[PDB]
Amino acid sequence: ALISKKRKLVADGVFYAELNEFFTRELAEEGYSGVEVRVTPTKTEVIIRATRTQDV
Amino acid sequence: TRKTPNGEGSKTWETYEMRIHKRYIDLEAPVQIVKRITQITIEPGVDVEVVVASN
Amino acid sequence: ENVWFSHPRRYGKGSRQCRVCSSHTGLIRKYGLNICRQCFREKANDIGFNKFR
Amino acid sequence: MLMPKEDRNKIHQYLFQEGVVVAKKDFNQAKHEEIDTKNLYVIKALQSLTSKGYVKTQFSWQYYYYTLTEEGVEYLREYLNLPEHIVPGTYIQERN
Amino acid sequence: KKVYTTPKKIKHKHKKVKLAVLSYYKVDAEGKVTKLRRECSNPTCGAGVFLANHKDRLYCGKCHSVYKVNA
Amino acid sequence: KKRVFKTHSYRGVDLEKLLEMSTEDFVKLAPARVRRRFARGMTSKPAGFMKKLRAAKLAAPENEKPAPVRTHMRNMIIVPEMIGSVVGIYNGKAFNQVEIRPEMLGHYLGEFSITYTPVRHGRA
RNA sequence: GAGUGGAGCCUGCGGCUUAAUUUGACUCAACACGGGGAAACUCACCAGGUCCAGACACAAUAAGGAUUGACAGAUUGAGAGCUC
RNA sequence: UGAGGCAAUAACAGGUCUGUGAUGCCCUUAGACGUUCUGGGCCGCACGCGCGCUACACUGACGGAGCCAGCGAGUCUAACCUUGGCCGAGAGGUCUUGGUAAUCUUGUGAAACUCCGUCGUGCUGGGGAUAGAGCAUUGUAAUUAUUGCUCUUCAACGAGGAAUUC
Ligand SMILES: [Mg+2]
Ligand SMILES: [Mg+2]
Ligand SMILES: [Mg+2]
Ligand SMILES: [Mg+2]
Ligand SMILES: [Mg+2]
Ligand SMILES: [Mg+2]
Ligand SMILES: [Mg+2]
Ligand SMILES: [Mg+2]
Ligand SMILES: [Mg+2]
Ligand SMILES: [Mg+2]
Ligand SMILES: [Mg+2]
Ligand SMILES: [Mg+2]
Ligand SMILES: [Mg+2]
Ligand SMILES: [Mg+2]
Ligand SMILES: [Mg+2]
Ligand SMILES: [Mg+2]
Ligand SMILES: [Mg+2]
Ligand SMILES: [Mg+2]
Ligand SMILES: [Mg+2]
Ligand SMILES: [Mg+2]
Ligand SMILES: [Mg+2]
Ligand SMILES: [Mg+2]
Ligand SMILES: [Mg+2]
Ligand SMILES: [Mg+2]
Ligand SMILES: [Mg+2]
Ligand SMILES: [Mg+2]
Ligand SMILES: [Mg+2]
Ligand SMILES: [Mg+2]
Ligand SMILES: [Mg+2]
Ligand SMILES: [Mg+2]
Ligand SMILES: [Zn+2]
Ligand SMILES: [Zn+2]
Repeated sequence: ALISKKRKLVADGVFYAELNEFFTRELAEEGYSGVEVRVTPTKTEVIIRATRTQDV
Repeated sequence: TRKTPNGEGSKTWETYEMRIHKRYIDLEAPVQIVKRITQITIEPGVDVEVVVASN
Repeated sequence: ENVWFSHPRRYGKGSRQCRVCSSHTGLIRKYGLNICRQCFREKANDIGFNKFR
Repeated sequence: MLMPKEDRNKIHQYLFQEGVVVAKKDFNQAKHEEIDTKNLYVIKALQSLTSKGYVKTQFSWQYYYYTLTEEGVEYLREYLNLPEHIVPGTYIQERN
Repeated sequence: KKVYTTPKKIKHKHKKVKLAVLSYYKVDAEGKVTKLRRECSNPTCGAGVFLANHKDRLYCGKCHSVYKVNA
Repeated sequence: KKRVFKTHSYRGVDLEKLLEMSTEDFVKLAPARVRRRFARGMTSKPAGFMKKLRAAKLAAPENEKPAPVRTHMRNMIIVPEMIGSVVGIYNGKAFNQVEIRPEMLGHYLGEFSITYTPVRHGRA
């Protein structure tokens, strides 16, 4: 760890930019529609907002 | 950045900005309330940080 | 094993690339983001860089 | 490609275990996280496994996302001989 | 574009000879066997691998090149 | 006569001392750019180049130049240990034979091989 | 109004030159433009040397070995078994 | 209110396959148009065109001294921004130091500029091209001189035709 705050917040947005991609490829036939990433203690949570969750 | 992928045109420059707002609050309390007040009050996208100490 | 297949890639334009495409040319390196200006505009949203003024 | 049966077995054992393999688009790495083999060995042995069915490939942002399938499961179940209904990431952990 | 030139002479490859090779080993009149050509004292070459016999040279090839015993 | 002319001086050192003074003692009396390049990098450089250079000048037909020794290192600096040898100083294509003289000391090889066919403007 | 156009260099473009002098663009809307400040890189050019990273199907060769590697030497710009 | 951001309908065979693991079609694919390594080249110079930088001085150059900004940016599984202390004419060096930053660099003690002197219109002390020699810094590498420094060398240019930018 240990990064600047600016560099951190940009870095998080790159983390978003890439994730949205990887899903926007991977889950095309499942009607993928966007992500959100929520940070907590314990975990790191990503919610796929897609229109066919039985195939995800 | 220049707007064009290539090189032609007028030299239209664009400019992108992202807004980083920082806030800090100080509190004195026990361990139970810090732990109670910090696990909850969770918010995606806001960065919460809790240190300790006087140095 | 083949001591014959590389030469200093520590610095200059060849050390790097663009985390989306590989382009060594036209790299935004600021904020340790390392995106070629052509993929920077195609992502600027998802990163959080917007257009106010 | 060309690689001893030792590094093939590191790839095949590992992949049968984890069911998913990851490899950054960068040959000339010599060893990649988690698999004690040449990077090039991984990508190529994978793409080999992929073109014959078995495992699907995905790319995005220089990083290659390898996904074992069910017929692929049959095959390293043969390559590692291990009995019918052997393993794969197809058991839903403890209670997670 | 331009296509082709050449002051001729094209490079070849390698051959890995032929040889029925491992006749090297000798069995006397029933049935004692004495090896021929000396083997390598490297822990990786469990003395099954032998050494090529040239001049001054005795060379361990399993050791894909490694090391230089000479007798 | 008596004075068989007199040898060259690099910067106050005649020929013979420079002949067996040692490289490190040479560059020590060399100027700015040289004592820098010789400072840095001291782990395998003019290696088998100097073992070929000397085995040529040994295998020499006596009272004659040694056989040329080609090399691509346009960047080598000229030291008394190479005075009098013939070097094929590559220039892009084809190695330019050049004789090392007691006055070319501490100049780079590449100043002794032209990388470009002058000019000739107009002409016909 | 302050200049450019004249001078010195800086820089791009043309032309020539060149082994190569990588290349797009030519009125405003090409020419300190391609984020284009190129020592390696970048690199597309030129003079040379390696490697396959030619998936997969079938056929062929082939456990009496299908193939791989290499010490020194020769060689090579080179401590590239490139080649021998 | 000053200044931007956004911005309909439609049009161009405008630019971009040289940003893309966006792509059709064509070419090529092992004596490679694939990739990499060595070296050179994009910098090559009779000369035309453009953007420019520095100047022709006296509302000035030089030397003391006065001394004032704002938008920035900065080092993890690393070597970024760097105060201070000595050493060094200088460039720089060296032992330390603070800062992942309204906290340290930094009050960024910037530069025009102000002030007291020197020079006195003389291509002059305006100008600094071209070159010689020595010293350093980046880097595996500095030769065709990456940059910096000292000394020396002391060009053209005495306000710029027709034209033309803002
Ligand atoms: Mg490489
Ligand atoms: Mg044998
Ligand atoms: Mg030539
Ligand atoms: Mg006028
Ligand atoms: Mg081209
Ligand atoms: Mg217009
Ligand atoms: Mg090259
Ligand atoms: Mg090789
Ligand atoms: Mg084939
Ligand atoms: Mg308003
Ligand atoms: Mg057209
Ligand atoms: Mg394009
Ligand atoms: Mg194409
Ligand atoms: Mg690009
Ligand atoms: Mg795209
Ligand atoms: Mg091609
Ligand atoms: Mg150019
Ligand atoms: Mg023009
Ligand atoms: Mg312009
Ligand atoms: Mg003054
Ligand atoms: Mg301030
Ligand atoms: Mg001194
Ligand atoms: Mg510290
Ligand atoms: Mg005058
Ligand atoms: Mg004068
Ligand atoms: Mg002056
Ligand atoms: Mg040079
Ligand atoms: Mg040149
Ligand atoms: Mg440079
Ligand atoms: Mg005027
Ligand atoms: Zn990009
Ligand atoms: Zn051995």
